[PDB]
Amino acid sequence: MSLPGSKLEEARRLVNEKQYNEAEQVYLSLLDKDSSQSSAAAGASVDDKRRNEQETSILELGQLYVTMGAKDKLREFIPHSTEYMMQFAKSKTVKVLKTLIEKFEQVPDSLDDQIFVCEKSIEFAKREKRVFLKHSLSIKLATLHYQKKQYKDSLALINDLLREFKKLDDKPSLVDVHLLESKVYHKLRNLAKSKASLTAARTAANSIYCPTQTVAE
Amino acid sequence: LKKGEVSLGTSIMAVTFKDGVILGADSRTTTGAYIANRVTDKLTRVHDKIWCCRSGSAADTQAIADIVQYHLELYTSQYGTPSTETAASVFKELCYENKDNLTAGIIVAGYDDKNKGEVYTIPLGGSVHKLPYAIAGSGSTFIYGYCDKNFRENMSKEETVDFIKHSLSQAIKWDGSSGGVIRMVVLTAAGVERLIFYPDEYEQL
Amino acid sequence: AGYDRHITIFSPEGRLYQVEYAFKATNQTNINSLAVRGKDCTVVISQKKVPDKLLDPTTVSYIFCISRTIGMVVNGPIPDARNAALRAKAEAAEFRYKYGYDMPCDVLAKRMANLSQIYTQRAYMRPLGVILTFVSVDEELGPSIYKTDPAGYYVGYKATATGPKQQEITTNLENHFKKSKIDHINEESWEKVVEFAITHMIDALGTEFSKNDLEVGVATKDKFFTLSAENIEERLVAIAEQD
Amino acid sequence: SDPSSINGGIVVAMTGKDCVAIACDLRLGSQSLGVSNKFEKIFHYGHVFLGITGLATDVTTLNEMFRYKTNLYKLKEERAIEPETFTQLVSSSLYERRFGPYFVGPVVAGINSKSGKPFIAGFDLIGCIDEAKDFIVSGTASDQLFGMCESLYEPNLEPEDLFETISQALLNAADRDALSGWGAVVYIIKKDEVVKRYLKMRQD
Amino acid sequence: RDRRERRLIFGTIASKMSLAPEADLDSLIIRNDSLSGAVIAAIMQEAGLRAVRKNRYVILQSDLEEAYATQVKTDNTVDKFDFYK
Amino acid sequence: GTGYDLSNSVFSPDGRNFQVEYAVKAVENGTTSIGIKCNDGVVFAVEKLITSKLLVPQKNVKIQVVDRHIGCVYSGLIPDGRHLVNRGREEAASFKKLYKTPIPIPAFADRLGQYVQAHTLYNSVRPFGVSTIFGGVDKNGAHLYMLEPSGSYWGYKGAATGKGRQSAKAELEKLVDHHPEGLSAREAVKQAAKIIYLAHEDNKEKDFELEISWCSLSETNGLHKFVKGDLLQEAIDFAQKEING
Amino acid sequence: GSRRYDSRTTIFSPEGRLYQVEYALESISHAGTAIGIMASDGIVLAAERKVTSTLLEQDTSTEKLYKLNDKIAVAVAGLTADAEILINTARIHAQNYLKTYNEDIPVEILVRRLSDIKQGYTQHGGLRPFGVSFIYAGYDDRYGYQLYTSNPSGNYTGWKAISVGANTSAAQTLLQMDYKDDMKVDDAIELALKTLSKTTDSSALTYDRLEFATIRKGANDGEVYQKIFKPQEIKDILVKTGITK
Amino acid sequence: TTIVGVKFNNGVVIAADTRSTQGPIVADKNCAKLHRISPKIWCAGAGTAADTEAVTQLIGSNIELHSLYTSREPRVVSALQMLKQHLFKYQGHIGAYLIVAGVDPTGSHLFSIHAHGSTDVGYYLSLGSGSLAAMAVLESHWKQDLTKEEAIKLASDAIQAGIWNDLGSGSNVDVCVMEIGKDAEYLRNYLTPNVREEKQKSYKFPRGTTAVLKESIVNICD
Amino acid sequence: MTDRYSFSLTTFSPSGKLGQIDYALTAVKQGVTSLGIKATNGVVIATEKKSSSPLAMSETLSKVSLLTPDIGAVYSGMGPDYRVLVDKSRKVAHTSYKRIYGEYPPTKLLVSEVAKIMQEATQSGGVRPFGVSLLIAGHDEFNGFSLYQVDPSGSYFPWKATAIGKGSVAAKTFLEKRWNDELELEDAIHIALLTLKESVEGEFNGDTIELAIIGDENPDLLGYTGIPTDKGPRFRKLTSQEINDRLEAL
Repeated sequence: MSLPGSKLEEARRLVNEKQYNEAEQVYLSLLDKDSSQSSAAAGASVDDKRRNEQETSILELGQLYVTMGAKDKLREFIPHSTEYMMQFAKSKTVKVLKTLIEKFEQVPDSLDDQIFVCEKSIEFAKREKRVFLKHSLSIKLATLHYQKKQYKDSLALINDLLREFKKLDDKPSLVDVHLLESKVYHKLRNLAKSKASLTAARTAANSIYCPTQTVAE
Repeated sequence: LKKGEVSLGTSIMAVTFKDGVILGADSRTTTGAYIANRVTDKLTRVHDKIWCCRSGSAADTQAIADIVQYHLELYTSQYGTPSTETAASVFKELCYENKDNLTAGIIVAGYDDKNKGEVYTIPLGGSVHKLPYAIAGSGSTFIYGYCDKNFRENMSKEETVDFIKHSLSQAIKWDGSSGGVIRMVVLTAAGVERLIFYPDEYEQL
Repeated sequence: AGYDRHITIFSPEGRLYQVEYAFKATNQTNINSLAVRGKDCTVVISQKKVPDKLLDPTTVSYIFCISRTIGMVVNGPIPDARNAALRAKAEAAEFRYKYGYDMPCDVLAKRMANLSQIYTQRAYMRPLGVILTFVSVDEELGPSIYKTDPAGYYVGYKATATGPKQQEITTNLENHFKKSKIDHINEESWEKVVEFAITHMIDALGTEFSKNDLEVGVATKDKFFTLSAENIEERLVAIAEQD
Repeated sequence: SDPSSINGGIVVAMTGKDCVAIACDLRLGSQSLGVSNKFEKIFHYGHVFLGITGLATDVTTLNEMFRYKTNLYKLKEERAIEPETFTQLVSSSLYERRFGPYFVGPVVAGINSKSGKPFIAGFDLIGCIDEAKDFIVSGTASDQLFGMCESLYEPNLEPEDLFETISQALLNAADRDALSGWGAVVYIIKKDEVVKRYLKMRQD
Repeated sequence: RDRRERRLIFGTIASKMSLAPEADLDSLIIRNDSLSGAVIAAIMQEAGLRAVRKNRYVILQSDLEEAYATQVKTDNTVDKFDFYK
Repeated sequence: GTGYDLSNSVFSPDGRNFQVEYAVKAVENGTTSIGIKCNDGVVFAVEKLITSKLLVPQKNVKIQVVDRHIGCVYSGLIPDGRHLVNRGREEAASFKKLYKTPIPIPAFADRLGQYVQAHTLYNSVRPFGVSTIFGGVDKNGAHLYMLEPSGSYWGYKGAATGKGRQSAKAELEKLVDHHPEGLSAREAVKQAAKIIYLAHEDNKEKDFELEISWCSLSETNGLHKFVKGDLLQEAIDFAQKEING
Repeated sequence: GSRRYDSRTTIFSPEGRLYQVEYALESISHAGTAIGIMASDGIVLAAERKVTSTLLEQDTSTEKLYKLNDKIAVAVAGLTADAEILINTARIHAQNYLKTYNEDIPVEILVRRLSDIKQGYTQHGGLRPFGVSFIYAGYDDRYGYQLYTSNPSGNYTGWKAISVGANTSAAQTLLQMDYKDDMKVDDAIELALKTLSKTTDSSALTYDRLEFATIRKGANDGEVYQKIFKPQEIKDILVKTGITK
Repeated sequence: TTIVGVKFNNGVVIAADTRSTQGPIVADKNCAKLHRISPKIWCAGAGTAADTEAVTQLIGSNIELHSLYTSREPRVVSALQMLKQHLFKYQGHIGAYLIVAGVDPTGSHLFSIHAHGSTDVGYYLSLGSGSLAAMAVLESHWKQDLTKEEAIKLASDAIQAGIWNDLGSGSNVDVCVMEIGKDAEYLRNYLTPNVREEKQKSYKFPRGTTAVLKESIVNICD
Repeated sequence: MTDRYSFSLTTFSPSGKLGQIDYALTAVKQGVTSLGIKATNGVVIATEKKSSSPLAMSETLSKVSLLTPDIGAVYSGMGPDYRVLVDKSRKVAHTSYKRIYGEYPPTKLLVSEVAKIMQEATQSGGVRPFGVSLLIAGHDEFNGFSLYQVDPSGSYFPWKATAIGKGSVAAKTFLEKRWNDELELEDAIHIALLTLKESVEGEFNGDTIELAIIGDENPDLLGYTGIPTDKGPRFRKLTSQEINDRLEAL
């Protein structure tokens, strides 16, 4: 009712309790309702505190569209919310997008779903230029080309990154691009250039601290 | 008294009952013919319990009397509240050098647990004195002799309010420079009370 | 030449020798205190030592009344303690003269610190190394404690103390503030809050006292008072009945 | 009456469409006895003019005080100044000394160099703030020009049409007053260049 | 010593000691910077002796923070780091 | 050198500069002057050491009584003690000017401590090297405050200075158990001569002279009196009555 | 204290001169090299910068070289903050001249007036002067162009080619033998660029470390024109003069 | 000069005409008599409008600097003693009746300022030459528990009574609404009681009706 | 009677610089790390707040104050040395063109007048200099945004992206590596977090790291619905939660 968390946590358990459609109609009604603060992420209501709860509702859409195979509709939901994330504080733009892929890459999805929405961030990168977010998505974009078994497009993205890495450091992102580059040259039967990729990755590992998931791989 | 400031005094008075003192005044603000402020309340607060009437210069009682509050916090805040004569003597000093420019009389009636309701009245000349009760102002000219005849020493609560209300009623009706509603204040050990009287009350007595 | 024992110049270590001796020993008085904040009120407790039979306990105090809502906590040399006290009381009345409201914590703490920072500019006049802590209860924001350091450092403090045992009481209070995730004490009934702060004080000391051996005061809403000899003794006896 | 009115003369200023018209007379003297036929009230530094009306003690001598802080603005900022910005220094200088204030109301007229919006300014001798979109004048004969441009000026007039309006109103206003007359010079304020045109009027 | 280096020694000597699962050094790991192996080796000493005084078998998280005062800062004269106070 | 002797504008590790410590030795080398705080009033004591028969008794009085309601006495250096007297009596005259009331003892104490703390801040200003003992009667009751040469002052039921400061106050605590509030202060006047007589054992050189200037809560009620005539020799003979030799 | 730590460096030192003037020459040596040149068609004024980085932004570009008037410029060698006090101070005295005679002031009037400002600190007041050396460049209707150079000691001498900062005697030697009575704007710049390359330890000469503002006679008209060249125009000077690095 | 104000429960509203009259002839048809101390406090005054900014701009800027000084909110009563002691130093030789109203951390306040050193308070306040015309209307229709919409029509009709009954008022009316919860609302040209139409016969002076002697261009820069 | 010491500060050592200034940079290296950048789409002023006690609340401490709505400022080293400057700057700016004109002078010449007083503290007898260096950004009229570094001498430093404080040499090179024609407002925040936060250690939260942006004008900061002749207070500071939200984007 008044508290937006009452209609949220109750609808969160409706997934296993009844079905997907029972909990889906609740989130559609919570979109245009329960104004909070700051700017309007819905456009019919202002979202500041509910934006964290609205992200949870978007994560609940990952239980429906991704499992059933409706991601073609979810693929168009991200650019709809992209224009909304350009109104309020932009700190949530990268934070929400970072949590979308984790649920998106679990189910054995289709390559066209992520490629099309990743190009939308590339098309949006012309007006608003973000070198940190575009290169972060390019790491997972080249991973799709690894499953696509096309190494020509995956190398072109890395070559543009390695050219900028000579004048930069990007130590957390420098190990990841070399870690994925080793997967490209290994399936091509190369024991030399593939080994040189992990060689430069271990150099930056001794300077700063890389995360456990990166050091393990 | 200078140009641009409203003349204080007119109808004012205070009476010391058994233990305490009751200040009173009417509500009017006039420069020569008009009423600028009809809610006017004439009071001066140097302390929670100790109050003072607002007389003489209007600009001085809203500034110099607040300057006395400045000098009062260099003593009271360090130790404690002094007697009534201590705070009333500052009115004599600040008006002594400005006597050739700022001319303001002040009637000081305080409350204390020992000296009780002793009143210290300072005329326009800027001299401190000691009187049990005093009445001043240009609008109270009618009630001067009225309070000096039937007055009784150490009245009760309601009898003192009536003694002041019956007196202030003559200055409101029979004067054109004094009028409005009577706003009193109760000074005693029980606390500080505020009362207001309607024109239909003191008119019929 | 180069020594700060008379004049004041920048040392090769980047730290003034006067600032050192001011920060080193503030405990030459050999006294401790504590300051905590309740919900709508503020409770301060200071140790008191009376090494004579001829001393009037009502005269000796480290807590002076500034405004009606404002207390103060001072530790250091006695003659230099009243130098900042007489100035703060004179500056507290200047707020009403200029404004006519009650002195907020963000002003009185800033004025005394800025006045102490001018002493860094003036080489002839001596600064004060006395601990200055201004405690009061704000109307809008509630309780607030700002400790003014002799070098000009002042910031928000949920709790503060003096002496070498300041860090010992801080450890016990940090664990209680971490679980509750609140800076002040949400518990009402300040009469029981005074006994709550004594418990943390006994852990650092380990002994009891009399009614005149402890300087204790409570800053309430729109009022500040000082506990008398009977009010202090009542709390030291009543704390033994509970725990 | 007014000690600064012993000399006489006024400064008329108007506001057109992308143009500003401001003018004064050449008359200077003492009471009914004239002295200077070459005297010019309008002073210019930057892109904005400055008119001045009153006693030469506060006209020509204080002119060094205007350019005192103006040149410091020019030697430091090395840029232009908005008419609203320079007008505050005018008003503030008059209210520094309330007992001794200067009796010359200036006239300020110019075109904005940033947004390109014509604006006029300038105050009276006490420094009272008067800013409108039509005309701001000063002096003893300024009472005439208050009603002259009401039946003459029209919103959004060309610089040539505005030139004929301010000229015809000033020539007849000087004939009616003993403190104004003896020629009228008119300046046409444009975005960059300013055109000067001398006019002929009744001599005596 | 970085956070990755100090963590390896924490699980070394504490492997032979029975430790409660609710006790963790994350409070002392984040705040501490630029220390040596002596401070780490005494974590098993002072916190171990703290359990001896109270006759405690394991070592809780509270005793880890209580010993933090004597463990790291060895200066008993005046406070520490008087620069910015 | 160390900087504490030449400059008082620096900070000592013990909180008290060596220059301030030198002021303590100057006061202890003076003449012992005690004080009395009891229920009937506040009694002072002063002694004048006789260097030669050329000195005239009952002339030099180190007790400086501000008006009739506040007494004061100093020790050590004469000029530093009388410098505060001119300032203390000037602020008392300025007090009665503004407030037209007599000044209480606690209001008198803050004016003294402000001069000491201000002179220690400026390196060019020489601080006070003397101790101040002052008291009297106010609208409240008996109060006795002693101003140390460092500037620290607080509530004192007894005062001492000169030789055996803490030794002379030992007899004051003996009267606390006998009289809890002090009761009669008239007998304390005779006890004052006995306490000063205690310091006469080691300090005996030449003839001694004792003077007493007191004030009472009951008898005077704010007035001022002086011990003379029979009361002068009665207190002196009491101190010699215990030990005749 | 207030004496032993005061050595009175403003009076006569045992060397027979002022230490504050002698040691200020080293501060001038560490200061950027500013070489003034007075040509036939104008006055060439160049200056260096302190620690030019890649992200250092040049917009106003005036640090050690300012402009007092359209016909009069000024250059300083030393700490920039010390000069900024007297940069606008000479303008205040210049604007007072406008209030006085309502015309343009010759440079020779303001040269000696500012010399007594720093000299007055040594004369009285117990203050200290500035170690910044001044370079004056102006125009006149009698002497034509005027180029002067001051020093913290108060000396002023006319110089057609002057060099301050590091390698003072080294830069003036190359300009002395290469001097010519007839030099235009382009002739004086090519001689200054070759000299500044040997003053510092950097590689050749670039536009970022070169602070250059000069004056000519007229632009559209034939008199009264001066402009401070932007750093974008300084890069084009290297192309016009034929010297790249 | 007619200025009024109304203090309702949720805040205080003030209004001032845009017509300024200096002397027997109108000096300015369109101006702003409502000045600003802090963003939440708007001020008004009678007489010369420049005399107010010769004071308020000095104190109001300090109050805005006092906002970050206390780091909480600007205060209404902080502008009283500053304005009262300022007129006391100069002995109030400039006759003006100021009106200061705003919202402090305590609430809404409407204060009055007299010529010399005197300050008052009231629920509704009108000062200036046209005060007597507007004050009489405020005495007619009033009651307890006033709202925003009720306070607008009360203050608007008060100025209209002053515009019609006094020659020193006219042009339009600028109503400034100050709410406790929200920020201040300033509506310029809220009413249009005075509308001047175009003249009948258009008078256009043709080009060439003057006498031109010389011509030149004023120097700007090279 | 006060101020009897007329003699100046320490005279010239056998160096060529001033020893009072050389020791002043020691407190800067031992102070907080501050930086600044001009992206022309915004100005982000970020610094660190040192908390040496768990009982000290950082809500009262603000290292970035507001002299004028379009000008931000940040300091390093000694904290209270900047607090007294704010009290002096706002009073000198009051006597500055704020009273003279209808607008305050731009950041270029406004800081030069304030920094001129800092140099007077290094000269006149009896006053002593500070140990602090100030990074003062701002928005001018014709030149748009601005950034300037102020030494205790007071010479203006028209930089683009610079950093001071502890580890300034290592943190300055990182700013020189990332540059282009025109940056953005959000990019300057993420670059500062990958520089300021990763340079120091022990404070991972947003209460101990103060960040503010310039160029963003919210309609609620004006306080009036009247005619907006000017945009407004472009200075904006992130709250406690908004700073930690910037950390989750990297």
